[PDB]
Amino acid sequence: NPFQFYLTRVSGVKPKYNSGALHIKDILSPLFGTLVSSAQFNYCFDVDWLVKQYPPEFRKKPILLVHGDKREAKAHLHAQAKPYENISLCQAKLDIAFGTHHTKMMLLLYEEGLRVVIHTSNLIHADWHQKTQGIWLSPLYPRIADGTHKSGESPTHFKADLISYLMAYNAPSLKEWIDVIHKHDLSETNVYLIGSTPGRFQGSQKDNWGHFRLKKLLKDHASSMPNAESWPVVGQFSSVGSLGADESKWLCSEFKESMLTLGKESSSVPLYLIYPSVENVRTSLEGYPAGGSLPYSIQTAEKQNWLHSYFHKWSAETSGRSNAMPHIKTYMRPSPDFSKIAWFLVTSANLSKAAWGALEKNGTQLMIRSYELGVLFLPSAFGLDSFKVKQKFFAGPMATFPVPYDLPPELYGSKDRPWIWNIPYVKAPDTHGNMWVP
Ligand SMILES: O=C(O)c1cnc2c(S(=O)(=O)O)cccc2c1O
Repeated sequence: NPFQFYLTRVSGVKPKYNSGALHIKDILSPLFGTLVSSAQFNYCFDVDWLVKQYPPEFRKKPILLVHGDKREAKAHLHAQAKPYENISLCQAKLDIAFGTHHTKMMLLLYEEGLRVVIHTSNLIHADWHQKTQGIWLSPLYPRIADGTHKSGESPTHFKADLISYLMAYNAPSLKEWIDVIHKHDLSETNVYLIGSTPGRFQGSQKDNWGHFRLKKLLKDHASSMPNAESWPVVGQFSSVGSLGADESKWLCSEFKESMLTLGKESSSVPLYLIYPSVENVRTSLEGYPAGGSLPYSIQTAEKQNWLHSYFHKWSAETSGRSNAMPHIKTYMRPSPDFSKIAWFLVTSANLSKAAWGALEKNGTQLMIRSYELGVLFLPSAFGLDSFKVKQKFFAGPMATFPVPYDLPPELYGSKDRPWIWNIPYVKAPDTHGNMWVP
Protein backbone atom coordinates (compact mmCIF):
# COMPACT_ATOMS: atom_id res chain seq x y z
CA ASN A 1 0.00 0.00 0.00
CA PRO A 2 1.04 3.59 -0.68
CA PHE A 3 -1.74 5.00 1.50
CA GLN A 4 -0.42 4.30 5.02
CA PHE A 5 -3.93 4.29 6.45
CA TYR A 6 -4.24 1.99 9.47
CA LEU A 7 -6.78 0.93 12.06
CA THR A 8 -5.95 0.60 15.75
CA ARG A 9 -5.61 -2.88 17.23
CA VAL A 10 -8.87 -4.27 18.66
CA SER A 11 -8.72 -6.62 21.64
CA GLY A 12 -10.93 -9.65 21.02
CA VAL A 13 -10.92 -10.06 17.23
CA LYS A 14 -9.01 -12.91 15.63
CA PRO A 15 -5.36 -12.21 14.66
CA LYS A 16 -6.24 -11.87 10.96
CA TYR A 17 -8.06 -8.62 11.78
CA ASN A 18 -5.15 -7.14 13.75
CA SER A 19 -2.32 -8.15 11.40
CA GLY A 20 -2.19 -4.85 9.59
CA ALA A 21 -3.34 -2.81 12.63
CA LEU A 22 -1.35 -0.52 14.92
CA HIS A 23 -1.39 -0.14 18.68
CA ILE A 24 0.08 3.05 20.12
CA LYS A 25 3.02 1.01 21.44
CA ASP A 26 3.71 0.03 17.83
CA ILE A 27 3.67 3.68 16.71
CA LEU A 28 6.08 4.76 19.46
CA SER A 29 8.28 1.66 19.10
CA PRO A 30 12.02 2.07 18.37
CA LEU A 31 11.33 0.31 15.06
CA PHE A 32 9.72 3.56 13.83
CA GLY A 33 12.63 5.82 14.83
CA THR A 34 14.94 6.71 17.71
CA LEU A 35 12.82 9.20 19.62
CA VAL A 36 14.32 12.55 20.60
CA SER A 37 11.14 14.54 21.38
CA SER A 38 7.41 14.31 20.74
CA ALA A 39 4.29 16.45 20.73
CA GLN A 40 0.91 14.84 21.48
CA PHE A 41 -2.05 16.89 20.28
CA ASN A 42 -5.26 15.53 21.75
CA TYR A 43 -8.47 16.13 23.64
CA CYS A 44 -8.43 13.67 26.55
CA PHE A 45 -5.21 12.45 28.21
CA ASP A 46 -4.39 9.79 30.78
CA VAL A 47 -0.81 10.87 31.34
CA ASP A 48 0.16 7.87 33.48
CA TRP A 49 -1.11 5.52 30.76
CA LEU A 50 0.42 7.64 28.00
CA VAL A 51 3.97 7.57 29.39
CA LYS A 52 3.74 3.77 29.73
CA GLN A 53 3.01 3.52 25.97
CA TYR A 54 6.42 4.94 25.12
CA PRO A 55 9.25 2.40 25.14
CA PRO A 56 11.06 2.45 28.49
CA GLU A 57 14.24 3.80 26.86
CA PHE A 58 12.26 6.79 25.49
CA ARG A 59 10.04 7.56 28.49
CA LYS A 60 12.10 10.51 29.72
CA LYS A 61 12.40 12.24 26.35
CA PRO A 62 10.58 15.58 26.20
CA ILE A 63 6.83 15.37 25.57
CA LEU A 64 4.60 18.35 24.78
CA LEU A 65 0.88 17.82 25.47
CA VAL A 66 -1.28 20.12 23.33
CA HIS A 67 -4.76 20.43 24.81
CA GLY A 68 -7.67 22.83 25.09
CA ASP A 69 -8.57 22.39 28.76
CA LYS A 70 -9.50 25.38 30.93
CA ARG A 71 -10.25 26.08 34.59
CA GLU A 72 -10.43 22.92 36.76
CA ALA A 73 -10.07 20.59 33.77
CA LYS A 74 -6.79 22.39 33.05
CA ALA A 75 -5.73 22.08 36.68
CA HIS A 76 -6.45 18.33 36.61
CA LEU A 77 -4.27 17.86 33.52
CA HIS A 78 -1.37 19.79 35.04
CA ALA A 79 -1.71 17.67 38.21
CA GLN A 80 -1.60 14.53 36.04
CA ALA A 81 1.61 15.69 34.36
CA LYS A 82 3.47 17.22 37.34
CA PRO A 83 5.08 13.87 38.37
CA TYR A 84 6.83 13.69 34.96
CA GLU A 85 9.56 16.31 34.71
CA ASN A 86 9.92 15.80 30.92
CA ILE A 87 6.30 16.76 30.11
CA SER A 88 5.37 20.26 29.01
CA LEU A 89 1.85 21.47 28.27
CA CYS A 90 0.46 23.86 25.67
CA GLN A 91 -3.05 25.20 26.19
CA ALA A 92 -4.56 25.88 22.79
CA LYS A 93 -6.42 29.17 22.82
CA LEU A 94 -10.18 28.75 22.46
CA ASP A 95 -11.50 32.30 22.12
CA ILE A 96 -14.87 31.28 20.62
CA ALA A 97 -17.51 29.95 23.00
CA PHE A 98 -18.07 26.18 23.14
CA GLY A 99 -14.89 25.54 21.18
CA THR A 100 -12.74 22.50 21.87
CA HIS A 101 -9.36 21.10 20.83
CA HIS A 102 -10.17 17.83 19.03
CA THR A 103 -7.07 17.53 16.81
CA LYS A 104 -5.33 14.20 17.33
CA MET A 105 -1.77 14.27 16.08
CA MET A 106 1.69 13.08 17.06
CA LEU A 107 4.83 14.92 16.03
CA LEU A 108 7.69 12.46 16.47
CA LEU A 109 11.21 13.89 16.21
CA TYR A 110 13.83 11.18 15.78
CA GLU A 111 17.57 11.03 15.33
CA GLU A 112 16.78 9.78 11.82
CA GLY A 113 14.16 12.32 10.83
CA LEU A 114 10.61 13.36 11.58
CA ARG A 115 7.28 11.58 11.48
CA VAL A 116 3.76 13.03 11.58
CA VAL A 117 0.84 10.88 12.82
CA ILE A 118 -2.72 12.10 12.32
CA HIS A 119 -5.30 9.88 13.97
CA THR A 120 -8.63 9.72 15.81
CA SER A 121 -7.94 8.28 19.29
CA ASN A 122 -7.79 10.00 22.64
CA LEU A 123 -4.74 9.16 24.75
CA ILE A 124 -6.63 6.91 27.15
CA HIS A 125 -6.68 3.11 27.37
CA ALA A 126 -10.29 2.65 26.23
CA ASP A 127 -9.85 4.56 22.97
CA TRP A 128 -7.23 2.02 21.85
CA HIS A 129 -8.82 -1.09 23.36
CA GLN A 130 -11.95 -2.14 21.44
CA LYS A 131 -12.86 0.80 19.19
CA THR A 132 -12.56 1.33 15.46
CA GLN A 133 -10.02 4.21 15.17
CA GLY A 134 -8.06 5.49 12.16
CA ILE A 135 -4.37 6.40 11.76
CA TRP A 136 -2.40 8.06 8.98
CA LEU A 137 1.37 7.54 9.24
CA SER A 138 3.58 9.96 7.35
CA PRO A 139 6.81 8.71 5.78
CA LEU A 140 10.01 9.14 7.69
CA TYR A 141 10.91 12.70 6.70
CA PRO A 142 14.68 13.24 6.45
CA ARG A 143 16.36 16.36 7.75
CA ILE A 144 17.44 18.94 5.20
CA ALA A 145 21.21 19.33 5.30
CA ASP A 146 22.39 22.49 7.08
CA GLY A 147 23.34 25.06 4.45
CA THR A 148 21.15 23.44 1.79
CA HIS A 149 18.27 25.62 0.55
CA LYS A 150 15.30 23.57 -0.63
CA SER A 151 11.61 23.84 0.14
CA GLY A 152 11.10 20.27 1.28
CA GLU A 153 7.54 20.81 0.01
CA SER A 154 5.24 18.14 -1.44
CA PRO A 155 2.98 18.45 -4.49
CA THR A 156 0.10 18.53 -1.97
CA HIS A 157 1.60 21.58 -0.12
CA PHE A 158 1.49 19.52 3.10
CA LYS A 159 4.57 21.12 4.67
CA ALA A 160 3.33 24.70 4.30
CA ASP A 161 -0.20 23.62 5.24
CA LEU A 162 0.94 21.89 8.43
CA ILE A 163 3.04 24.91 9.41
CA SER A 164 0.01 27.12 8.72
CA TYR A 165 -2.11 24.93 10.99
CA LEU A 166 0.44 25.14 13.81
CA MET A 167 0.88 28.91 13.34
CA ALA A 168 -2.82 29.43 14.09
CA TYR A 169 -2.20 28.44 17.73
CA ASN A 170 0.15 31.42 18.28
CA ALA A 171 1.95 29.19 20.78
CA PRO A 172 5.67 29.35 21.65
CA SER A 173 6.02 25.61 22.20
CA LEU A 174 4.53 25.08 18.74
CA LYS A 175 6.83 27.62 17.11
CA GLU A 176 9.61 25.24 18.18
CA TRP A 177 7.89 22.45 16.27
CA ILE A 178 7.37 24.76 13.30
CA ASP A 179 11.14 25.27 13.23
CA VAL A 180 11.64 21.48 13.37
CA ILE A 181 9.29 20.99 10.43
CA HIS A 182 11.08 23.74 8.46
CA LYS A 183 14.32 21.75 8.77
CA HIS A 184 12.82 18.53 7.34
CA ASP A 185 11.97 17.38 3.84
CA LEU A 186 8.26 16.52 3.58
CA SER A 187 8.20 16.26 -0.23
CA GLU A 188 7.08 12.60 -0.32
CA THR A 189 3.73 13.42 1.35
CA ASN A 190 0.85 12.35 -0.90
CA VAL A 191 -2.09 13.51 1.27
CA TYR A 192 -3.68 16.95 1.68
CA LEU A 193 -4.09 18.46 5.14
CA ILE A 194 -7.60 19.53 6.13
CA GLY A 195 -7.69 21.44 9.39
CA SER A 196 -10.10 23.50 11.40
CA THR A 197 -8.95 26.28 13.71
CA PRO A 198 -11.24 28.59 15.72
CA GLY A 199 -12.03 31.91 14.14
CA ARG A 200 -14.13 33.95 11.75
CA PHE A 201 -12.61 33.72 8.27
CA GLN A 202 -13.45 35.94 5.31
CA GLY A 203 -12.01 36.70 1.90
CA SER A 204 -8.58 35.17 1.25
CA GLN A 205 -8.80 33.11 4.48
CA LYS A 206 -12.23 31.56 3.86
CA ASP A 207 -10.69 28.62 1.98
CA ASN A 208 -8.08 27.80 4.63
CA TRP A 209 -10.18 25.71 7.02
CA GLY A 210 -13.17 23.45 7.58
CA HIS A 211 -15.56 22.47 4.85
CA PHE A 212 -14.42 25.38 2.65
CA ARG A 213 -10.90 23.94 2.75
CA LEU A 214 -12.35 20.63 1.57
CA LYS A 215 -14.35 22.40 -1.14
CA LYS A 216 -11.27 24.26 -2.42
CA LEU A 217 -9.19 21.06 -2.59
CA LEU A 218 -11.95 19.19 -4.43
CA LYS A 219 -12.39 22.06 -6.87
CA ASP A 220 -8.65 22.29 -7.53
CA HIS A 221 -7.54 18.68 -7.43
CA ALA A 222 -10.47 16.39 -8.28
CA SER A 223 -12.24 15.90 -11.61
CA SER A 224 -15.96 15.82 -12.21
CA MET A 225 -17.24 12.75 -14.04
CA PRO A 226 -20.40 12.14 -16.07
CA ASN A 227 -23.32 11.23 -13.83
CA ALA A 228 -21.46 12.77 -10.87
CA GLU A 229 -24.93 13.39 -9.42
CA SER A 230 -25.19 9.62 -8.88
CA TRP A 231 -21.99 9.34 -6.82
CA PRO A 232 -23.15 9.39 -3.19
CA VAL A 233 -21.54 11.19 -0.28
CA VAL A 234 -20.77 9.14 2.84
CA GLY A 235 -20.22 10.66 6.27
CA GLN A 236 -19.21 8.49 9.23
CA PHE A 237 -18.80 9.92 12.72
CA SER A 238 -19.14 9.34 16.45
CA SER A 239 -20.88 12.57 17.55
CA VAL A 240 -23.59 14.80 16.07
CA GLY A 241 -23.94 18.51 16.78
CA SER A 242 -27.08 20.62 16.55
CA LEU A 243 -27.55 21.02 12.78
CA GLY A 244 -30.79 23.02 12.82
CA ALA A 245 -34.51 22.57 12.43
CA ASP A 246 -34.26 21.00 8.96
CA GLU A 247 -31.75 19.78 6.41
CA SER A 248 -31.66 23.07 4.50
CA LYS A 249 -30.22 24.97 7.49
CA TRP A 250 -26.68 23.56 7.20
CA LEU A 251 -26.39 19.85 6.37
CA CYS A 252 -27.69 19.87 2.80
CA SER A 253 -27.06 23.55 2.09
CA GLU A 254 -23.46 24.33 2.87
CA PHE A 255 -21.96 21.08 4.24
CA LYS A 256 -23.22 18.72 1.55
CA GLU A 257 -22.50 21.35 -1.11
CA SER A 258 -18.86 21.43 -0.07
CA MET A 259 -18.68 17.64 -0.06
CA LEU A 260 -20.33 17.33 -3.50
CA THR A 261 -17.69 19.53 -5.15
CA LEU A 262 -15.63 18.04 -7.97
CA GLY A 263 -13.60 20.12 -10.39
CA LYS A 264 -13.89 23.78 -11.27
CA GLU A 265 -17.26 23.93 -13.06
CA SER A 266 -20.37 25.42 -11.46
CA SER A 267 -28.94 18.25 -5.78
CA SER A 268 -30.19 14.66 -5.83
CA VAL A 269 -26.81 13.25 -4.70
CA PRO A 270 -27.56 10.60 -2.03
CA LEU A 271 -26.18 11.31 1.43
CA TYR A 272 -25.39 8.33 3.65
CA LEU A 273 -24.64 9.06 7.31
CA ILE A 274 -23.15 6.21 9.36
CA TYR A 275 -23.71 6.37 13.11
CA PRO A 276 -24.11 3.49 15.62
CA SER A 277 -27.64 2.41 16.47
CA VAL A 278 -28.61 1.41 20.01
CA GLU A 279 -28.38 -2.24 18.95
CA ASN A 280 -24.89 -1.68 17.50
CA VAL A 281 -23.78 -0.38 20.90
CA ARG A 282 -25.60 -3.03 22.97
CA THR A 283 -24.05 -5.95 21.08
CA SER A 284 -20.60 -4.35 20.86
CA LEU A 285 -17.43 -5.72 22.43
CA GLU A 286 -17.68 -3.02 25.12
CA GLY A 287 -21.44 -3.12 25.49
CA TYR A 288 -23.35 -0.04 26.55
CA PRO A 289 -20.16 1.66 27.88
CA ALA A 290 -19.04 2.13 24.26
CA GLY A 291 -21.87 4.67 24.24
CA GLY A 292 -19.86 6.69 26.75
CA SER A 293 -17.81 7.74 23.69
CA LEU A 294 -20.83 8.44 21.42
CA PRO A 295 -22.01 11.65 23.09
CA TYR A 296 -25.25 12.38 21.22
CA SER A 297 -27.54 13.98 23.81
CA ILE A 298 -31.32 13.65 23.89
CA GLN A 299 -31.58 17.45 24.08
CA THR A 300 -29.86 17.81 20.71
CA ALA A 301 -31.46 14.76 19.10
CA GLU A 302 -35.06 15.70 19.82
CA LYS A 303 -34.56 19.01 17.97
CA GLN A 304 -33.61 17.28 14.71
CA ASN A 305 -35.47 14.00 14.23
CA TRP A 306 -35.43 14.76 10.48
CA LEU A 307 -31.72 13.84 10.63
CA HIS A 308 -32.20 10.25 11.70
CA SER A 309 -33.77 9.28 8.37
CA TYR A 310 -30.23 9.69 6.95
CA PHE A 311 -28.68 7.28 9.46
CA HIS A 312 -27.13 3.92 8.59
CA LYS A 313 -25.84 1.22 10.90
CA TRP A 314 -22.21 0.63 11.76
CA SER A 315 -21.08 -2.46 9.89
CA ALA A 316 -17.47 -3.46 9.34
CA GLU A 317 -17.27 -7.13 8.33
CA THR A 318 -14.54 -6.13 5.84
CA SER A 319 -12.22 -5.37 8.79
CA GLY A 320 -13.82 -7.69 11.37
CA ARG A 321 -14.90 -4.63 13.37
CA SER A 322 -18.71 -4.64 13.31
CA ASN A 323 -18.58 -5.02 17.11
CA ALA A 324 -15.77 -2.44 17.62
CA MET A 325 -17.68 0.81 17.96
CA PRO A 326 -16.37 3.65 15.74
CA HIS A 327 -14.47 6.58 17.12
CA ILE A 328 -12.85 7.15 13.71
CA LYS A 329 -14.54 9.77 11.52
CA THR A 330 -14.44 9.41 7.75
CA TYR A 331 -16.01 11.03 4.72
CA MET A 332 -15.79 9.83 1.15
CA ARG A 333 -17.33 9.94 -2.32
CA PRO A 334 -18.09 6.45 -3.67
CA SER A 335 -19.31 5.60 -7.14
CA PRO A 336 -22.98 4.58 -7.56
CA ASP A 337 -22.11 0.90 -7.13
CA PHE A 338 -19.63 1.67 -4.30
CA SER A 339 -16.82 -0.06 -6.24
CA LYS A 340 -14.67 3.10 -6.53
CA ILE A 341 -14.21 6.30 -4.53
CA ALA A 342 -13.34 9.76 -5.78
CA TRP A 343 -11.64 10.68 -2.47
CA PHE A 344 -11.39 9.63 1.17
CA LEU A 345 -10.91 11.74 4.32
CA VAL A 346 -10.05 10.54 7.82
CA THR A 347 -10.35 13.23 10.45
CA SER A 348 -11.21 14.14 14.02
CA ALA A 349 -14.12 16.23 12.73
CA ASN A 350 -17.55 14.94 13.74
CA LEU A 351 -20.79 15.96 12.01
CA SER A 352 -21.00 19.38 13.66
CA LYS A 353 -20.94 23.05 12.73
CA ALA A 354 -18.37 23.60 15.48
CA ALA A 355 -15.94 21.27 13.68
CA TRP A 356 -16.63 22.04 10.04
CA GLY A 357 -17.62 25.70 10.16
CA ALA A 358 -20.89 27.55 9.64
CA LEU A 359 -21.33 30.50 7.30
CA GLU A 360 -22.16 33.83 8.96
CA LYS A 361 -22.61 37.47 7.93
CA ASN A 362 -24.68 36.96 4.79
CA GLY A 363 -22.53 34.05 3.60
CA THR A 364 -19.28 36.05 3.73
CA GLN A 365 -17.72 34.64 6.90
CA LEU A 366 -16.92 31.05 7.95
CA MET A 367 -17.06 30.66 11.73
CA ILE A 368 -15.28 27.67 13.26
CA ARG A 369 -15.30 26.96 16.99
CA SER A 370 -12.82 24.11 17.34
CA TYR A 371 -9.47 22.65 16.32
CA GLU A 372 -9.74 19.62 14.03
CA LEU A 373 -7.36 17.81 11.71
CA GLY A 374 -7.55 15.13 9.05
CA VAL A 375 -5.92 14.02 5.83
CA LEU A 376 -7.49 13.82 2.38
CA PHE A 377 -6.65 11.07 -0.11
CA LEU A 378 -7.15 12.26 -3.69
CA PRO A 379 -6.56 9.97 -6.69
CA SER A 380 -4.76 12.76 -8.59
CA ALA A 381 -2.13 12.74 -5.83
CA PHE A 382 -1.40 9.10 -6.71
CA GLY A 383 -1.58 9.50 -10.49
CA LEU A 384 -5.05 7.91 -10.62
CA ASP A 385 -8.57 8.87 -11.68
CA SER A 386 -10.25 7.07 -8.78
CA PHE A 387 -9.49 4.56 -6.05
CA LYS A 388 -10.77 1.02 -6.27
CA VAL A 389 -12.38 0.01 -2.99
CA LYS A 390 -10.49 -2.79 -1.25
CA GLN A 391 -12.87 -5.74 -0.86
CA LYS A 392 -11.32 -7.10 2.35
CA PHE A 393 -9.59 -4.41 4.43
CA PHE A 394 -6.66 -6.69 5.37
CA ALA A 395 -6.48 -8.69 2.10
CA GLY A 396 -3.97 -8.60 -0.76
CA PRO A 397 -3.01 -4.30 -6.77
CA MET A 398 -1.88 -2.04 -3.92
CA ALA A 399 -3.68 0.92 -5.60
CA THR A 400 -7.01 0.00 -3.96
CA PHE A 401 -8.06 2.04 -0.97
CA PRO A 402 -8.68 0.27 2.39
CA VAL A 403 -12.13 1.47 3.33
CA PRO A 404 -12.56 0.20 6.91
CA TYR A 405 -16.33 -0.48 6.97
CA ASP A 406 -18.89 -2.15 4.72
CA LEU A 407 -20.40 -0.67 1.55
CA PRO A 408 -23.14 0.03 0.75
CA PRO A 409 -24.10 1.27 4.21
CA GLU A 410 -27.25 -0.30 5.64
CA LEU A 411 -30.20 1.91 6.54
CA TYR A 412 -31.54 1.80 10.08
CA GLY A 413 -34.49 -0.55 10.37
CA SER A 414 -37.83 0.75 11.57
CA LYS A 415 -37.08 -0.40 15.13
CA ASP A 416 -33.55 1.02 15.21
CA ARG A 417 -32.72 4.24 17.04
CA PRO A 418 -29.54 6.33 17.04
CA TRP A 419 -27.40 5.81 20.11
CA ILE A 420 -28.30 8.65 22.51
CA TRP A 421 -25.95 8.60 25.46
CA ASN A 422 -27.95 10.30 28.25
CA ILE A 423 -31.18 8.24 28.28
CA PRO A 424 -31.54 4.77 29.82
CA TYR A 425 -31.63 1.46 27.95
CA VAL A 426 -33.15 -1.20 30.17
CA LYS A 427 -35.08 -3.36 27.73
CA ALA A 428 -32.20 -5.72 26.85
CA PRO A 429 -28.78 -6.27 28.46
CA ASP A 430 -25.42 -5.81 26.75
CA THR A 431 -22.55 -8.24 26.11
CA HIS A 432 -21.41 -7.90 29.75
CA GLY A 433 -24.89 -8.44 31.23
CA ASN A 434 -25.61 -4.78 32.10
CA MET A 435 -28.20 -2.15 31.26
CA TRP A 436 -27.48 1.55 30.65
CA VAL A 437 -28.72 3.87 33.40
CA PRO A 438 -27.23 7.41 33.11
O1 LIG B 1 -12.54 12.46 20.64
C1 LIG B 1 -12.96 13.51 21.17
O2 LIG B 1 -12.36 14.59 20.96
C2 LIG B 1 -14.13 13.49 22.15
C3 LIG B 1 -14.64 14.69 22.62
N1 LIG B 1 -15.64 14.74 23.49
C4 LIG B 1 -16.19 13.61 23.95
C5 LIG B 1 -17.24 13.71 24.87
S1 LIG B 1 -17.80 15.36 25.41
O3 LIG B 1 -16.70 16.07 26.14
O4 LIG B 1 -18.30 16.12 24.21
O5 LIG B 1 -18.86 15.20 26.47
C6 LIG B 1 -17.85 12.57 25.36
C7 LIG B 1 -17.42 11.31 24.93
C8 LIG B 1 -16.36 11.21 24.03
C9 LIG B 1 -15.75 12.37 23.53
C10 LIG B 1 -14.69 12.29 22.60
O6 LIG B 1 -14.30 11.23 22.22
